[PDB]
Amino acid sequence: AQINVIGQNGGRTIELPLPEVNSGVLHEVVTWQLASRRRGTASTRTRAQVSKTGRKMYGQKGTGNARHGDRSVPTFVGGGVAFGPKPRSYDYTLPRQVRQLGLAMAIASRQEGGKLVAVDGFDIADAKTKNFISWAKQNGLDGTEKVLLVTDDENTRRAARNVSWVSVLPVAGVNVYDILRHDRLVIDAAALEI
Amino acid sequence: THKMAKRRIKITGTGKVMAFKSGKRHQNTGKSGDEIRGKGKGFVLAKAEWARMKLMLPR
Amino acid sequence: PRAKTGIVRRRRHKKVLKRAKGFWGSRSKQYRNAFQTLLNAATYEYRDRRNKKRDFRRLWIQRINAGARLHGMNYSTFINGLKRANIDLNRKVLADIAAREPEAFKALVDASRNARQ
Amino acid sequence: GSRKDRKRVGRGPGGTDKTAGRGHKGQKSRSGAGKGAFFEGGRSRLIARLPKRGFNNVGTTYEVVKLSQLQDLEDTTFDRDTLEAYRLVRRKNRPVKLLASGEISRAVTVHVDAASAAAIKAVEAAGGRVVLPE
Amino acid sequence: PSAGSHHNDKLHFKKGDTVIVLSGKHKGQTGKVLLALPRDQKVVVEGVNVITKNVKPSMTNPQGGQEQRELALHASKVALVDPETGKATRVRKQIVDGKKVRVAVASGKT
RNA sequence: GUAGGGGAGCGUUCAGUCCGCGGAGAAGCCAUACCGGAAGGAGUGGUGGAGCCGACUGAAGUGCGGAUGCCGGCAUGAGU
RNA sequence: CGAGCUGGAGAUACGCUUUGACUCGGGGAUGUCCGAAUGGGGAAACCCACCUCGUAAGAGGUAUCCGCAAGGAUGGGAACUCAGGGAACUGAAACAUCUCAGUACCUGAAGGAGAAGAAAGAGAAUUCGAUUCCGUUAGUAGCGGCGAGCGAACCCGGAUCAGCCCAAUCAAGCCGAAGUGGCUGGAAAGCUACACCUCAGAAGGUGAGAGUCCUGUAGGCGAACGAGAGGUCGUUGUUCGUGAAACGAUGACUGAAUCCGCGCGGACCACCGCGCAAGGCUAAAUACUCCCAGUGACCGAUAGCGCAUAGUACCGUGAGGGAAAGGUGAAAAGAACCCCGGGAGGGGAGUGAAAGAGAACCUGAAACCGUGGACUUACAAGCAGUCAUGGCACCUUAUGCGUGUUAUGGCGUGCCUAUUGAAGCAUGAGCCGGCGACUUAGACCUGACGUGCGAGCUUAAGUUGAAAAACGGAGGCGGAGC
Ligand SMILES: [Mg+2]
Ligand SMILES: [Mg+2]
Ligand SMILES: [Mg+2]
Ligand SMILES: [Mg+2]
Ligand SMILES: [Mg+2]
Ligand SMILES: [Mg+2]
Ligand SMILES: [Mg+2]
Ligand SMILES: [Mg+2]
Ligand SMILES: [Mg+2]
Repeated sequence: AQINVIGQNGGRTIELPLPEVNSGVLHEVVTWQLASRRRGTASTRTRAQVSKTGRKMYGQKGTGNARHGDRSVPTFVGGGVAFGPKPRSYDYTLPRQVRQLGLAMAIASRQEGGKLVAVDGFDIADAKTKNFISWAKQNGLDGTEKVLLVTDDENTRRAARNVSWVSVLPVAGVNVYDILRHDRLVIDAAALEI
Repeated sequence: THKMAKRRIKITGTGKVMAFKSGKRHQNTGKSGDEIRGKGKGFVLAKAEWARMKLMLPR
Repeated sequence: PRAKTGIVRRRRHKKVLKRAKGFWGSRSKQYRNAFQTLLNAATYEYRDRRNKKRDFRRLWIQRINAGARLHGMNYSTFINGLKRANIDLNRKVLADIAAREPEAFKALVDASRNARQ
Repeated sequence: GSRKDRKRVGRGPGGTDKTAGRGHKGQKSRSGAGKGAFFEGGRSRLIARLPKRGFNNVGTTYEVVKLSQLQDLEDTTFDRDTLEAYRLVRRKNRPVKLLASGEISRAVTVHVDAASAAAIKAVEAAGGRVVLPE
Repeated sequence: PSAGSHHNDKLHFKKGDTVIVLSGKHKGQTGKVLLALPRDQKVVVEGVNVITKNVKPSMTNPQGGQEQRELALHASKVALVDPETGKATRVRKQIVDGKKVRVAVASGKT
């Protein structure tokens, strides 16, 4: 039930998720997402096998005050680790219903406050990066917020490059994380929208 | 286990186990007539608990 | 990722150690022996904490019948005659009344006497 | 906001660490610590000694199609040979069979692979036809 | 290891150039480039120095003595800056030489 | 109250956010009579010289007095 | 590339560079001796020859194996592939079949990949149509002291998809936008006030914390030369253990047909299908990581590779085994000079923000050794503590319910483990650091809690975008039992 910033109207479509903004599902979603991103890289020599050591030692019974088999065991120094990390995945598929329920619930979570849909990007005028600051100031972005821009038109994205103000998300490749992370979501391009 | 399929560990619709009567099967008979038909249907649910696990996934 | 034990053990240990003060020799200095001193130390702590009350009981009594006897009665006789009078639920710590203030304790004695014969 | 984002409220508890616990020394005192040999089943205890053979086959099996399902709701779309996949028999792998469960009078014409006695004795008394492969 | 190779081990300045001190100490003081060391990023300007004593087992009746000599520097300085202070000069071009480039910011004189 | 089962939590590394602090000085180390029901946590003072708390969420090589345990260091036997 | 260079080298001297050095990308030219070592010998790196051209000095040749010869092979390679040979511990709670397992190891051949292949086939639709690989079918058919256990294939979804011939762009690099004042400070990159760039706020350097100071980053450009058959006997394979054992495969004896023919379809027969063996090659999709690049809820000096370089020291005749080891400072300004001492070592001076950084140079815990001080101790039987009171000393969470120490009284059988039972004259342990033990995996099984859809619920391989995730219904689970 929402306005467009330039040109047309619409966005009175899109029934938002019920109840409005359930944060549990949100948490589930993002957690899944970071978990998807998580890259297992494990530098561990677990086994007494991994590290380099010859394996027969010295006398068993009869040396006294001793008791050992080998130098590669985890009770030794320099040896293997008992239960260290190995190269795993931890990537799964969260059920798709929730995969699409989430981002909707995010956009919904942007209805307690500011969000925006745009058309007519010609106010950018190539890139120049300056006219993006302008466009923002005229469209109400102090740049004291954090902003995510979702649009096509490479000319239009590439106007925005900076840490302070904004971040860019092409071709409606949107992330529940990315939009929930930033303060303002500029939904911009009305393609995936409406 | 995978041997026990055709032999009766067999599972019912209530998730119970079919084990009936062994009393004499082949060798050593020549007592009565209904001990011979003493071969039954039957079960108990004590060792049925870990029984199915032999047969588990293949119902 | 790993978490080295660093500064965790050391902290705990330092705390145990600090609990040990006028502890003789090894006890006050190296960890293990300190800590395990502190186990038996616990035992004596709590138990003597329940105890010192039995102790002070003993002391006070030991004074009270002392004064009583100075006046010609005893703890048995004194509390017998005192409590025989519904007059005195007096009871607790009355020892210092025998110790510090003699005339009073004398009056309590004579009271215990009138409550006898 | 991710930082104001809450938990699941009771999805998971923390795991189980047997390090510490001040007087945990885990498992069973002797005998059955350290082993990977535990193994609940096995021929030892009262499974063998149990007397069966029979023989295994499990041949042709059929889709069970509830009568109650067919009648009552929908349109009587005249199920037949294709639409039926959308009617939730979904199998492939097997041919289809019709049996009698629910009772409502309806004119219905269905192509399945086989049916029961009171099934055909049902469908027709309410009027209809039930086809079988020739 | 490591060591001064953080830059491309190229020198923004030249051996015969007048150069001032960007920040650091002896702020904005200037002098001719004397020692230009590209690998270790070291610059000697006539400007800034110390008083360093010599340990001399044998030097001319050795009797060791003190000298006053020049302290070397990092990339911190400003290199040949014309309009009466230090500023960043990138731009290149040709003037009288086909085979040579030159340098400027707002101006074109180095 | 022992094996055992159930419940609440403390502390440590990493990660994402949040809030911030630091050469008028970070963490770490040192002492300390305060706080908390415990794991523990602050207040200030001394060291240090380049970095780091707090909050929420997530992941662990995550908590030692023992194993004639391992590497190291330093004692006793002794000025024998 | 355009001013330096003279290797890690710290060091003095000799010098080289704009007639382009140094460094970098590219070729060539030299390249002793040993090693497949190959003139012959040989205890590798040494010892002896011989033939040809000559001007000595010097150059070329002189092993064996298949060939007209041109020409090819000997050896090396972490792992990956195929092949000849092939264990045992272990499991079966003992042990022969069995399992471990065609696992380990030996050996042989080859390449960047291999193998495998163009149906005498799978298979039961008169479908499919070379091989490999992934998903799945599926722990299903089945194998088995029918024990422990082992365990397929077709269909279907994919990655990639060819059959073809024989014998009657990245490579060296150049270009590259945008800041000054004041302030704290030893030092500005921090604070502040105004200002700018951005297709460039990735990162590193710079005396501290960097868009605009250096190198870079987006973007753009960029070369001469260079790279892109049948049977019998003994057996075994695949789920195939002698089982009704088909079929492939050979070790030994045997030894047919050839198109009104031959092999198969799990004893065998007839029907009925599917196929046409005894000749070969054939990228791709698959495997691996010596090596280069990039990233990481990976380590950060007892970790991480054994190594912050060393297979070195060191051990062993040998095969083989095998260490620990990091930090001045921003910058050498690395301590002239003076004092005690042969020295080592320190005390001044000086440099420095700091020498509370001095080359036994970041911090600097603990054990452990001392120096000084406070209160104390030379008739007292002591798991070292605990409680109670008195003396004495001290008052930064701190003049109180204080802190330290003490004298006396009461009480008081280390810890852990193993136990019917431990102060035990039963195990363990010198003390303090630091290391050190319930984990991980699978489309597994079962339960508890939570979430999404809900009589429905979901995808896997893979495809496509990848600061981001969508697609992918093969299949799986409910839905009917006996
Ligand atoms: Mg035990
Ligand atoms: Mg002597
Ligand atoms: Mg002696
Ligand atoms: Mg003697
Ligand atoms: Mg006080
Ligand atoms: Mg213990
Ligand atoms: Mg017991
Ligand atoms: Mg003992
Ligand atoms: Mg003893």
